[PDB]
Amino acid sequence: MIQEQTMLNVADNSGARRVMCIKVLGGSHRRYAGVGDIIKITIKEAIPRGKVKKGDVLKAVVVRTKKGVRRPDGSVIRFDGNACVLLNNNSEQPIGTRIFGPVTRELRSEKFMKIISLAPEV
Amino acid sequence: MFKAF
Amino acid sequence: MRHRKSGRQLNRNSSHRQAMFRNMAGSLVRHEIIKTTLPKAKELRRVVEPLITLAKTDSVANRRLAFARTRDNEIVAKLFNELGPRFASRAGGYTRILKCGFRAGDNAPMAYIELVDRSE
Amino acid sequence: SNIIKQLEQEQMKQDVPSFRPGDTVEVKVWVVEGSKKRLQAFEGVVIAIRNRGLHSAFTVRKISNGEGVERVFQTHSPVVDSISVKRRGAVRKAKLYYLRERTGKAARIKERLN
Amino acid sequence: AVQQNKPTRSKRGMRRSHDALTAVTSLSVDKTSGEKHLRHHITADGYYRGRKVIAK
Amino acid sequence: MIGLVGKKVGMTRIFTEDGVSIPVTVIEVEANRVTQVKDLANDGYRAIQVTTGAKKANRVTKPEAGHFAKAGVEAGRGLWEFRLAEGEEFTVGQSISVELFADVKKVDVTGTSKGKGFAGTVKRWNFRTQDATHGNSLSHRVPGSIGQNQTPGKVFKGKKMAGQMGNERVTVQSLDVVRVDAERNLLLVKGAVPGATGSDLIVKPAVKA
RNA sequence: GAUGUCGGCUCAUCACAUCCUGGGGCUGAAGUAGGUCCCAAGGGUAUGGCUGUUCGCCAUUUAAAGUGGUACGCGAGCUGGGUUUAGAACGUCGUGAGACAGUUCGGUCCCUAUCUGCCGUGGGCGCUGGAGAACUGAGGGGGGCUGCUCCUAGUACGAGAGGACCGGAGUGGACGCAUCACUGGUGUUCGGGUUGUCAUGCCAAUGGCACUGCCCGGUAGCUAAAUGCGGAAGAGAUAAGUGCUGAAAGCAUCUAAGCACGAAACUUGCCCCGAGAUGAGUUCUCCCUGACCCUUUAAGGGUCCUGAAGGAACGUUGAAGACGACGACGUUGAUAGGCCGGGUGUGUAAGCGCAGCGAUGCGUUGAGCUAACCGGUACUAAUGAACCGUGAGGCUUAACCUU
RNA sequence: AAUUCCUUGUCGGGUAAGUUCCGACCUGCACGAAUGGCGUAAUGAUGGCCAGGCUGUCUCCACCCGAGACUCAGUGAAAUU
RNA sequence: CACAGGUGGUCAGGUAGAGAAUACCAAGGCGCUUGAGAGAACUCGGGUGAAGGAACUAGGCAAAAUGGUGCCGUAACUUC
RNA sequence: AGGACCGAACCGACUAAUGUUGAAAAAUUAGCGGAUGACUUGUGGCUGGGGGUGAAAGGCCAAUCAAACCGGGAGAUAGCU
Ligand SMILES: [Mg+2]
Ligand SMILES: [Mg+2]
Ligand SMILES: [Mg+2]
Ligand SMILES: [Mg+2]
Ligand SMILES: [Mg+2]
Ligand SMILES: [Mg+2]
Ligand SMILES: [Mg+2]
Ligand SMILES: [Mg+2]
Ligand SMILES: [Mg+2]
Ligand SMILES: [Mg+2]
Ligand SMILES: [Mg+2]
Ligand SMILES: [Mg+2]
Ligand SMILES: [Mg+2]
Ligand SMILES: [Mg+2]
Ligand SMILES: [Mg+2]
Ligand SMILES: [Mg+2]
Ligand SMILES: [Mg+2]
Ligand SMILES: [Mg+2]
Ligand SMILES: [Mg+2]
Ligand SMILES: [Mg+2]
Ligand SMILES: [Mg+2]
Ligand SMILES: [Mg+2]
Ligand SMILES: [Mg+2]
Ligand SMILES: [Mg+2]
Ligand SMILES: [Mg+2]
Ligand SMILES: [Mg+2]
Ligand SMILES: [Mg+2]
Ligand SMILES: [Mg+2]
Ligand SMILES: [Mg+2]
Ligand SMILES: [Mg+2]
Ligand SMILES: [Mg+2]
Ligand SMILES: [Mg+2]
Ligand SMILES: [Mg+2]
Ligand SMILES: [Mg+2]
Repeated sequence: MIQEQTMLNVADNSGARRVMCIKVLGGSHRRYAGVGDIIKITIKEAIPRGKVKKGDVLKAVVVRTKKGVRRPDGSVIRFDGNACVLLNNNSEQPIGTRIFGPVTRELRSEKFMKIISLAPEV
Repeated sequence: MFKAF
Repeated sequence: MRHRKSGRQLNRNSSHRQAMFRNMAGSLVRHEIIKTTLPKAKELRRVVEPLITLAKTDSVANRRLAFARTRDNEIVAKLFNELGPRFASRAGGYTRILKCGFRAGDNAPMAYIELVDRSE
Repeated sequence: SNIIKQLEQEQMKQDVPSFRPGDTVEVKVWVVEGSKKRLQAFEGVVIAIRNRGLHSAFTVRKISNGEGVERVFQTHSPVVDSISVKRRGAVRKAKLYYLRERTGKAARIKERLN
Repeated sequence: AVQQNKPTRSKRGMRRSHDALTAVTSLSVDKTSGEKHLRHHITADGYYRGRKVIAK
Repeated sequence: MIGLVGKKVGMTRIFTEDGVSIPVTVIEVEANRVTQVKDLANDGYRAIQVTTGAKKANRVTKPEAGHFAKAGVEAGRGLWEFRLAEGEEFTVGQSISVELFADVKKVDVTGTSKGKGFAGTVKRWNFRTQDATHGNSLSHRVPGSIGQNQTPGKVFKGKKMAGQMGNERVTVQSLDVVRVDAERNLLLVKGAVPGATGSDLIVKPAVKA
C-alpha cells in the first residue's frame, strides 16, 4: 500500500536512492498503489553524477511492497521494504539500465517487459 | 457568555 | 458485540474476578453447600468442576496444579483425598444449582450451589 | 461440520512431509511461462506454520539479492509440488518473527541434532 | 434542554400507562410438603421437587 | 424459475488443477417437498409452497401438521413459496432435490444477515469520525449536524442515524455455481452469502442473467 | 427583560442559469479535437504547499474537480485560528488620560431533551367466532458514476500528419452490500520468557503485586487492508430533435385528421419494507355442537358446568438483543454447563536419572497445559401442574341447496 | 522590522508547490540613539520556522480491558413552565 | 455537607536503590455508607495494531518516543 | 565558592483532558517550573477607605475593589421602565 508522503527505495541504477510519492495516478480519490501501479514521485536523495538529481518530479512503477502481493491460490509474497523503478515522465519507460532485488510477476505486461528482462529473479 | 459588536 | 463469547465479566476486572472464584471455589470445597447470587453460581461451575476432574487422578504434578489454582493446601487435600474418590464414577456434573429467591439487601437473585453427593 | 470435513478431507495432499519452525525448507512451485509450465525452487527458513487441515499454511523467509523476501505457502494447494527439509534447526518458539530484525551472523540458527 | 410548557395531568397519566406491575401468574405446589412457592425455586422449608433440598 | 431452500453449512476452499483457489460457501439442500400449489382460479397467482428438513413431532401444531397431512408430507423447518412462470407446473407432495441447479450457471442467494444490534452512525453509515484531538469535546464519533436551521425547521425523512443494523433479509446476486453434489445434497457457490452458519437459506436461479 | 460571528470539521438538502456522463441543431463541422445553441438534475462532481482565511496563486491529479438557495445551511453538534474585553509593546495621533477596518505576543465556548421533527424498537386496541401459518402488493424507500486497454481497424476520412462513428471483449478507480474460506488486526478469559519484592516452613515448584509488571506468540468472535457480488440489459410513454402521408393554401408543408423513430430524466425492470391499505384483503389448516335463571325482553344481564385451538408465564439458552422483541429447547430432551474424544495454540511440564565445581544441558518428551471451536455423551439444571384464552359466532338483501 | 499602508514589495535559499521562515535590496506610508541605538556568550514552562527520531494526529478507523450509559431493587434532585 | 480541597511540628523498620524517589512488604491501619445484572449506541480513563508516517491541524495540540551507570567521544560560537 | 547543576519533601501553576445544576463558588488526573535562596514556613505584632499596601496587574485590603464593609442622612433623585 503506497500513498502520498510514503518513501520508497529505488530498485534501479538511475542514481536516486529513495523517492517520495506525491500522487497515486489512475483514478479519482484513489489512495493506494500496489505492485505494478504507476505513481508520481519526487527524488529526495540521489547519488552525485547520476542521470537524475534531487528535486526532480517523475513517475515510477512499484515493484516491491511490504504489504505484499496476493496470488490466485491465496499465497502472499511480502518484501522487507517498498521499492520502485523510475520511469520517464512522457514515455513511461525505465530510466535505469539495471534492476536491483527480486521482481514480482505482476509486472508481466508489454509496458513492463523491459523491467522483467533486466530483473535478477523471476 | 457571548459578545456581539 | 458478544457473538459466541463466554464468561461473565460481573462488573469486575480480570484480577478481581479471578481472585473471587479462587476464594469461592475453596469455600464450596470446604463447605459442601454455599449461598451466592445466581449468575455467580453459574460462573462458578466452570471453576470448581474442572478442579474435581483434576482430582480424579492423584499425582504430585496434579496436586501442584491444583494448588496453583486454589492456593490452599487444605482444599487440595480435600479435593484429592475425599472429593476425587467420591466422584470417580461421575462423568462431569459434580455441582447442582438451586434457586432460593432474592436477596433482601439489593433484591439480587440468590441460588444455592452444592455437590451432588451431599446426601448422608 | 462433518460436511466440511469430508469436503476438505477428499482434497488434502497426502505426501506432505514433517517440518518445524526454524528448519530450512525448499519448496517447488509451478510457474506458468506462457503455455509451457515450469518449476522454480524457493529455499528459506520456515518462520511460521499454521495447521488448519486443508487451510494449513507456512511462511518461508529468504534473503535474495540483498533483499528480504517472505512467502506464505498454502501447503495443500496444487501450486506446490513437494517440500524438502534441507536442514533442521532447533528453536524454542513456534513463530520466529524476531528474525526479521536480524541479518548475517545474528540470524544464524543452530542445527537440531536430536 | 428544558420544557417550554408544563405538561398536563393527562400526559403524565399516559406516560405511566406502561409502568403498571404484573402479578405472578401462578404459584407451584410442592408434590409432598405442600407449600406454595415460585416455580424452579425451593420452598420456604427448603423443599424442591418433593425432596428436602436444604436441611433448614 | 423455481428455486430451493437450503442451509448454510459453512465456508470452504476448493482447489483447481490450474492452481486457482475458489472460496465456496457450502449449502446443503435436502429434498424439497411441495406442500401446496397456488392457482389463479382460487388464489390469483401461480406459485408452489414448499417445506424442507424435519422438526420434532412434539412441536408441530395440528393447524400446521394438518397442513402437512393434507399434502401427505412430513413437517419441515418452515414454509416458503416460489412463483411459477408460464412453463412450469408441479404437484402437491412432489420432492425436488439439488439437481434442479445442475443446469444453472448462476444462482441467487437470500437470507437473514448477521445481527449487529444497535449500531452507531460510523459503523452503520460509514460516517467520517471527527478529530480525536485538537480540542474536540465529547464529539469524537457523534453524527454532528442533522439539519439546516430555521428554513426547514425539521429533520428530513430518511436521515441517516444510529439504529438497528443487520438481522434483515439480504440477497446476493450473480453467484457462480462451482459444483453440484447430488449424492450428498450439497450446493457449492463461489463467494460468501448472508447469514451465519446453520441459518435458513433460499437459493433461486440468477434473475439478472 | 439577548436571534452568538468569519473560517475549519461533521452531516447535509434543494434549484437548474449543466462542470462530467446522456440525446440533438448548426458550424468558417474532412477526420481527431473543438466552437455555439437546444433537451436533460439520474448519479458523479481532487489531494496537497502558503495563509485564520472564504477566496486566490502554485504543485500534481481527474470523465469533471459546476453555479447558487438553505439565518452568506449546520457552535442546546465540535472547534476557537481570525475579528472583538481586561495584560503588554511597536509605529502613528494627542500636552495628557488614551486612540487607530494599523500591526504584534497572551487570553474560561455552559445546558441531564418536555414538545415538534428524525433514527430505531415495543405495548394497547382494531380488522365483528377464536387461533396457527403462508401470501397477494395499494404504497414507500434503496440502487442509477465512470476510466483505460483490445477487437472492429490502422479500416471510414485525409496530400500528409493524424485518425473514427456505430457495435463487441477484457480489466480498473470510487461507492455500496454481504462474509471470515484465505491474507492480517485485535484477542487484559490460552501457553511461554523474564526483572524487583512478598508469601505458601525451607530446597524445589507455584501464587499475589508492580499499566495485563514489562514482553513474545496466539483459539473463538468481531473486523479491513482481506475476497465475493452489485450499477445493467429489456419494456412502455416521451423532451430537444429527425421523419411518413397530407390538406387548410392546385404548390409547399413533420400536423390541423392519421402514422414512425427518439436520452443516464419519467413509468417499469433489480433490491428492501409493506393489509393501521380502518379501502384493516386472499389462500390453507386447527378448535369449541351443555344446563338454566331474571325483566329495563334486548347484538340484555347473571349462576352452574366447561377451559378447546392456542398463547403467555417460568426454566436452560442463542452467531437475537439496550430493555421489550425475535429463534432454539424443556426428560417422549443435546438448550447450556460439565464430561469423553478430536482439533487448535504455546513449545520439550512436574518428578526422577545422567553430565558438569557451577550456572546449565541432555534423557524420559513435540512433553505438559490448552478460552469461546468440532463430533459425541443425560453426569447437573431445564417439574406433575397451575394461569390466560371458550362453548358454533349480528342484521338486511341476493343467489343456490329445500318442504 | 513586535514598526512597511500599498504588499503575498522584489531577488535568493528551503519545498513537487512556502501570504509564514531565513538572507539580501531600500521606494524607512510612519526606525534611530538612556521614554536609549546596534550587537551579544549564557539563560527562557517565551514568539516564528526547519530537520531526524517517533507515533492512531491523519489516510480510515478495528479490536480489547475498565467506569458510566441500559435493566432490576432502595433513596431521590434541578433549571423551566 | 460524613465535601476527591486546605492545615505547623515529632517518630522514620525490611529487600532492591544514590535516596525521606519508586516497587513489594513489617509494625499498624484500611477496602473509601447504595447494591445486583446486562455486556447496545455514545462519553470518560486505558492497552494493542496491518501498510503509510504529520498527508492531521491555526499550530506535531495530544499521544508516541528518549530515559540509568561507568568508559570512549563531542562542533560552531564563547564574556573563557 | 554559587540568587550554581540534576532531583523528592516543600512552595509554585506552563499545557492538555475531565469537570462546568462539578467531589470542588477555581479542583482532579498526566506532564511542567523553582527547590541554599530576592527561598519557604509557624506564632505574635504594625500600616484603615480618597486611606493602606503594592518587584506595578488598577493587583490586593475577609469568596466583595476605577475607591472595602456596617449603620445613618434616606422614602437621595429617576423628564425612564
Ligand atoms: Mg454497576
Ligand atoms: Mg494486576
Ligand atoms: Mg448479534
Ligand atoms: Mg470543556
Ligand atoms: Mg475526548
Ligand atoms: Mg412549517
Ligand atoms: Mg426575550
Ligand atoms: Mg430512471
Ligand atoms: Mg485548497
Ligand atoms: Mg511542512
Ligand atoms: Mg452561516
Ligand atoms: Mg462556527
Ligand atoms: Mg444551532
Ligand atoms: Mg483567538
Ligand atoms: Mg484609519
Ligand atoms: Mg525457590
Ligand atoms: Mg527578513
Ligand atoms: Mg522608538
Ligand atoms: Mg524565569
Ligand atoms: Mg431506579
Ligand atoms: Mg463518605
Ligand atoms: Mg513512596
Ligand atoms: Mg464497555
Ligand atoms: Mg500502524
Ligand atoms: Mg489540510
Ligand atoms: Mg506535547
Ligand atoms: Mg507518554
Ligand atoms: Mg539554584
Ligand atoms: Mg531541581
Ligand atoms: Mg499536578
Ligand atoms: Mg490598564
Ligand atoms: Mg477579595
Ligand atoms: Mg434628606
Ligand atoms: Mg427610593
